[PDB]
Amino acid sequence: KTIYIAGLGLIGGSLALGIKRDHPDYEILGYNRSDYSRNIALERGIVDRATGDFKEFAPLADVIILAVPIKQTMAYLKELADLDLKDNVIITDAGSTKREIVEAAERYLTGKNVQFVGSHPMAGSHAADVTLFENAYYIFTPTSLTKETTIPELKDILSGLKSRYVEIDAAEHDRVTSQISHFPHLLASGLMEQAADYAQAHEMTNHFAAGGFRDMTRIAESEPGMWASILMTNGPAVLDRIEDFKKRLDHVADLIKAEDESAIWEFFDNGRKKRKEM
Amino acid sequence: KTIYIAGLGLIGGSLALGIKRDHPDYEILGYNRSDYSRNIALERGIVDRATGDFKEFAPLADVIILAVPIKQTMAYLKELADLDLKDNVIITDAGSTKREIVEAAERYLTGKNVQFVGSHPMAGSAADVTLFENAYYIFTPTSLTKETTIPELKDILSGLKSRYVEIDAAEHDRVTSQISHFPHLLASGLMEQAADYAQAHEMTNHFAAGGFRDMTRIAESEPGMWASILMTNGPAVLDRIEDFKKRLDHVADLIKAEDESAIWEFFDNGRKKRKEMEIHKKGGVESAF
Repeated sequence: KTIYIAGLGLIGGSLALGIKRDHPDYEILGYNRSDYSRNIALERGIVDRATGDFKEFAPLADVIILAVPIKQTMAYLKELADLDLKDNVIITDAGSTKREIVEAAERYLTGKNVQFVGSHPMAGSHAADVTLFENAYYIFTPTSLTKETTIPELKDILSGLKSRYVEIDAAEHDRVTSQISHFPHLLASGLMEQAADYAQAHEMTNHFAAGGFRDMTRIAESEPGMWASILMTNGPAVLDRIEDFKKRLDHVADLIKAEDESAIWEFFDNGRKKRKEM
Repeated sequence: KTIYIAGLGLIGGSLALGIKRDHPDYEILGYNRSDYSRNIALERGIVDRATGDFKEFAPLADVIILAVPIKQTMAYLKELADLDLKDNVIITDAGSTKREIVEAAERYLTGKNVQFVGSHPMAGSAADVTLFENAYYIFTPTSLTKETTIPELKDILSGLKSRYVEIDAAEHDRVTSQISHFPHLLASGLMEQAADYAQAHEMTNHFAAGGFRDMTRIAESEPGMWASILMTNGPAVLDRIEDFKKRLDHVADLIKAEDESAIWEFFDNGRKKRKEMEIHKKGGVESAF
């Protein structure tokens, strides 16, 4: 079997190793525009054959995994629709958002005898390391282009990831990830943005900050590009969390203005319980 | 010296040990309205003589440290105004908010003959002489703060191994609100939001990962303390709320505008700042729970 992985970055590289783990007879083809990193993946043998010309290996792959930024993923989906691929080949994504990518794939590959399903492999705590996806969720999002045999096949191909499979509607995935990941990042960056500006007029901001602030802002220190692209392709859900969050803030603001201490007390107590309720 | 600590909690307890640490000759008098913990403070050696009546040991103290809740702290400042205290006695608290406590102290104790200064000892890293190590012990000078007040305390509290710093009570609240009080409100608000959201989206609890947990951990702290903190630091927290709301609206504008580059800027600014302010090597606790 031949697998074409477009990406070879952190995600694409780890997916590569993870697949070889218990499938050392598969031919792994990779694509990467940067020469430098493409050659590294060739020494370390992350992939067998590589190219800087996406369409070069597309036609000879039984399964295609797009592991590049969301924007590039949809571009390649459309671009894949015009090449002559293998009959009924399996193609997947790797994006943090699902909805839009799935629509793009249905719009361009519908009518072309291909197999497609959405994919979101949630990484770990973090150069590929086959360990990256262990015990984390590998999420499948069914698409009109998903054939009843598509997912079972990938589950076998990806067994080396030691990941935990789950399937969910694309739209729901976006709503859920918005609530516990995308909106959270937005708040982190926002808090930091806030505290830094404030440090300018209140210089001790830089000195009194402690563990709470540190934990409230770490994810703010993460690759910008990817998070900008995520907010772009999941704006509706994130906008709804923003509007909902503002109301919650006004509610607490009201309570303070109303000097209602028992209410604020209940406010935090409910937070502590729910935090433990898991 | 006769040192009197009103609370026997984590803070009052640890303040007891840390003080005795470099002053084994000091007499530590304690108060706590709970017969039980008081007796754990004795067998354990923490203090040397305890009581359940605040007004008992007050008169024979050379320094009074109030380690009870914020409102309870102001009630005592008022009660101490009528007690007969050792002439020139030194009094402080340990509240996480400072402005109102100071106005309380000045309102009641002015004219009397005592020295008062605000205190806010932050935690580091039951009763731990280790709590405040290399953590900021904040002093907020008051009109009743005598030129000898802070130095005397600096010496007495030498055993805490803290980092003394002085600041206006109002600046303290503004700053603690920005790096703790509001951040705590955000963590509780987010937990609440996601919790209500899980009701209609079951995967919410499962997909939640490290990021979310770091963001909502502190929402697990003592409600009473935080309800009271927000109550005595309302002006600062409200302003953060208003400022934050505008920031959220901006980003929401950028999203509606499909301005991916401006959004890149937002997230890049955020990373850049946490990096430059070296927040990663920060640590400890602004409010010893």
